[PDB]
Amino acid sequence: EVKLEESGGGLVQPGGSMKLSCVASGFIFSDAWMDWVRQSPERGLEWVAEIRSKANGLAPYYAESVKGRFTISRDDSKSSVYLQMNNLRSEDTGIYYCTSTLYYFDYWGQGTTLTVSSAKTTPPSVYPLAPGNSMVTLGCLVKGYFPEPVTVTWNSGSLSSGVHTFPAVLQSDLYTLSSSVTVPSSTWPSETVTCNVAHPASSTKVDKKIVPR
Amino acid sequence: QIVLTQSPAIMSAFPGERVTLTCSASSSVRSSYLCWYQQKPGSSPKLWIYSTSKLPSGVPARFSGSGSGTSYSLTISSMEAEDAASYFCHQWSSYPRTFGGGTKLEIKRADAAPTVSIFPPSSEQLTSGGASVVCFLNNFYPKDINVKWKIDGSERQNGVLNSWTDQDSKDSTYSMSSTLTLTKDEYERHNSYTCEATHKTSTSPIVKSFNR
Repeated sequence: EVKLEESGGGLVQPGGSMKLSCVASGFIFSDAWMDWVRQSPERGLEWVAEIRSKANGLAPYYAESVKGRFTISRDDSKSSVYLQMNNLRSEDTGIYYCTSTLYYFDYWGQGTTLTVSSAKTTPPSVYPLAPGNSMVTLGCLVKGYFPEPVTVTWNSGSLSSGVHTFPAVLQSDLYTLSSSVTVPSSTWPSETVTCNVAHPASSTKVDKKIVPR
Repeated sequence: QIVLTQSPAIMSAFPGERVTLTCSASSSVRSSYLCWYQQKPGSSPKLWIYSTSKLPSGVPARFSGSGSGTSYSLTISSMEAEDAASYFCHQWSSYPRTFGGGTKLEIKRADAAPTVSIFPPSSEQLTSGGASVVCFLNNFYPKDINVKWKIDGSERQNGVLNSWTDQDSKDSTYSMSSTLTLTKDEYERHNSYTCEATHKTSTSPIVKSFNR
């Protein structure tokens, strides 16, 4: 199957450097054109860079806002494409997607988040939300983290229906969100309900069990 | 650079209705290199229409595309719930490659009252020194809704942060979270806490409460 594994994201101070890596598998990497695209809340969806196949001349192209600071390169023998970034600015913050083009068909990776800020990495505080009918609602409050993102699952993903994870809001220069899950009363607290909160930038994970008050 | 304009940015459609999204280019785009991406929340954009009118595998047949020169369009012959998402047009005919601003396509459905749940500050947060009271307003329609707080009967308004989800994929409803942040002292000074939801087109509100 087609797969693009991305890495190298995280938090970096303004003026710093960072390299995004993308390992391709499941196709002839040397035949594909590789692209980097950025999606950010304030700059929408914008193409960043492109490098073409060896048979197409191996030419690189860059968006104007990154020309001179970003260098795209590819290693066919390792089926990898890289985006090296120098003199990173606040405008470069966003989710970067690695994409591969063969014929007209285009495949995108899951994307990794790059944050250019002077603020420091802060792990989140995860608090359970237990109530004080035929269905009950539980929650987890993820408060005071930086940077984006955090991922929230319930019971390692086995609890997928009735889950609402809300977008993060900015509070006191940190991020805060909540996740709610609605289950039948016959399942809790007779069986456990646990929220898995992951914050990759701080390499943190909290498995918070929702015990009744 | 070819600037792509998608107007309007938000569009709504009934189930089964024919829908058309437009993409206007500042200069001519070769039709072979005009494509459309679909993005649903929590997922990467997926190539939905390539070369103006061709569908990749997995894309339902009710989708089509057309256009030429500087004017293109994506069409859904019959709107379905799973078609509610963001749609971007995109050109790679002239570099730099450019995307449109995107269109959030939503589907209309029957009005629904929100399931409201209120949660007190947990003991773990009280140990640290803060106190956040949480209120979920889940699975309502339309998106317009108001929430208000009361502490021992007194109406509250400050220290409240709200967050909305996108339209759900199966029941086409919206959800909202309302968080009231206070100090441990202020929370300890009072006992009764109330979160109520009101839709302006209705009188009877949905009220939840607890006592410290």
